[PDB]
Amino acid sequence: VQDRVKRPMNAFIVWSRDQRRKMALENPRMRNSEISKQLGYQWKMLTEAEKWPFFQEAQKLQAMHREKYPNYKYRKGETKKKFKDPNAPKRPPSAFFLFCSEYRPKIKGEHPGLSIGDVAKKLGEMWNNTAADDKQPYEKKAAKLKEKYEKDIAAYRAK
DNA sequence: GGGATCTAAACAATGC
DNA sequence: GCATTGTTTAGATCCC
Repeated sequence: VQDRVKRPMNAFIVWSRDQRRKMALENPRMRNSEISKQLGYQWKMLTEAEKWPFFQEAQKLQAMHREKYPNYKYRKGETKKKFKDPNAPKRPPSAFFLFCSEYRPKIKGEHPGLSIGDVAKKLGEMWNNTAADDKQPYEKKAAKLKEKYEKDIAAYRAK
C-alpha cells in the first residue's frame, strides 16, 4: 500500500506543474507558500474554456488508469467515515427525489400495478423530459438546504 | 428496495 | 511538506 500507484493527476496539478516552474523563474523569492497560494487562485479564476480540456487530460488519465489496474489501485484513504458512516449528517433531498416524491402518488395513478420502488423508474424517464427551468426550483431548494447541511457536517467535524 | 443523480473527508504533485 | 484546488471513492438521497 505504501508503494501506492499514483492517482491520475487532477487538471489542477497538470497546470500547477508547468505553471509552478514558470513561476519560479518569474518570481524572484519563489516561496513555496506564496507561489502555490496565488497559483490556486489563478486556476479557479480561469475560464471554463481553459478548465474543460485540462479536465480532459485528467479524465483520459483516470480512464486508462482505472481499467489498467484490476485490483491494485487507489483506495479511499479516508478516516472515520472510511467505512459505512453510522451517523453521517443527512444531506438535502435531491431535486430528482423531490420530483419523485411529488409524482409518486400520481405514478400509481397512471398504472395501479406498480411497487413504490418501481414508480421511481417512471420518474427516471420523465426526469429527462423535465425542462431545466422547471426542475431548477427543486435544485435550488436542495441548494438552500445544503447550506443548512453544511452546518450539520460542521457539527460532525466539531460540536 | 427502488432507479438515477449527489455529497463530503482526504488525498493528488510540483519546485523550493 | 506547502499551498493551491481537482479527482477519489463508496455510501448517500425519495417516499411506500
